[PDB]
Amino acid sequence: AQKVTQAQSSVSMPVRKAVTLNCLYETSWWSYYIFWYKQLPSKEMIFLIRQGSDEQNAKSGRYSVNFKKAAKSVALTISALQLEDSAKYFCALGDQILYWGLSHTDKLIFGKGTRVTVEPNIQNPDPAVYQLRDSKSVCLFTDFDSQTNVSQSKDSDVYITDKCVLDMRSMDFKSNSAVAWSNKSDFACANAFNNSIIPEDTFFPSPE
Amino acid sequence: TKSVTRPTRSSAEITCDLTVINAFYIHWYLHQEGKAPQRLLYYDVSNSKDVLESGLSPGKYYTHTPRRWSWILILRNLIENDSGVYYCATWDRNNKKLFGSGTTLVVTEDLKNVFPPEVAVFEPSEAEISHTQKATLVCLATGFYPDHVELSWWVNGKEVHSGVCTDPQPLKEQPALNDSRYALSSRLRVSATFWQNPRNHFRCQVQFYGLSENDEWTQDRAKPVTQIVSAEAWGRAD
Repeated sequence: AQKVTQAQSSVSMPVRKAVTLNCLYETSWWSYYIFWYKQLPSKEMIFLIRQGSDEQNAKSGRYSVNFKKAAKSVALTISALQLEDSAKYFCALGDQILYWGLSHTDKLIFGKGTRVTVEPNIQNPDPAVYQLRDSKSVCLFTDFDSQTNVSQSKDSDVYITDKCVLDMRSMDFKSNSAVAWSNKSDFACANAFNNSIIPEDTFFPSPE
Repeated sequence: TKSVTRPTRSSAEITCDLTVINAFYIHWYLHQEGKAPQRLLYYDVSNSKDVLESGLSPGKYYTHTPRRWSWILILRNLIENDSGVYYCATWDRNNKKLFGSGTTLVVTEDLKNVFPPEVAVFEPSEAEISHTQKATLVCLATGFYPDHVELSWWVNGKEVHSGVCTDPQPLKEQPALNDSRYALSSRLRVSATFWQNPRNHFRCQVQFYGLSENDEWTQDRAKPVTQIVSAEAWGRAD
């Protein structure tokens, strides 16, 4: 039986902190290989590191794999966790058929994948909800701590996005932002975010 | 990364952009959302033939080789379950399997389900301009299907990748419907003094992938082809 299983739900870990991705396999072959791949939001599949069955624990760059042969468990760990490290990660198994060794006709056995979204630690939180005017409108939630969850809208008429990390390479200033809008004429920017848990210090502009 | 939209019961072509040093066997993988990637087949370059996984119908997948280094996978009798990201892959001397780019396929029963995005650019709030001293500008495209979209910010005739952020994946205007249109939002943040300069030009550009010239459209409205849709704004004097 040849199989690979990744049980992990999407994991969120802050920058500069370590995260571990669990992958366990079942294989009948005496010698084999384990691969880890990184799938970017652009759907680009990138190789990371390879763990040999009889090889020692593989560590290359910022990637490290903890290999337990008896437990049949490989665990990828990203130590630095940059913002560009946000991707869905996959665990693959080299699958033999011929008994004499691996062939170029052989394939990878993929796990379900585990998505990783890193949280930038916000230096100076300034939570507020601003109302933007269109060219012819939208409420905006920005400058909030990354420890804050964004719950999606309860009303089907109103739409709420998730947090988005903006980075100005000049000012070296990073910010989280969310966007909420509705087709309702009288809908207001005070009520919109009610379902989400938000800081009590959240600022609102004087309406006009 | 390429986007292809095709109706059911038709054919589709998937191009492999992978650069292969030693060409022996070209593997084809399919990745569907919420599922594990799996190899559908591989091509034997020397013998020029297709080796299909068990359970697959012969003739469904065909890889054409127009040039020496060129490989294209052709699909027959498209169904909505053929939708997904298609990769081409090959082993290398390093004992690594390289996957060239990728292409997302979307198969729909009714070609009437494809809609171009309606883009709108929203001027920054004067409150944030005063309070934060930085002005945040928001562009959002709505009512577009399929998911394939590329949003780009253009300032003064030049593209700016800095100070901009876009949602990883679009929303669903109608969560109840599977073929429902998508909504996407993006953000651009600049200094207040830069925003308050009326000479500065801000344009939100959205690339959409629609029907082609070969696709037949008998409908009354405008043909939802591959289209560029932009919304622009100018700086405020204040």
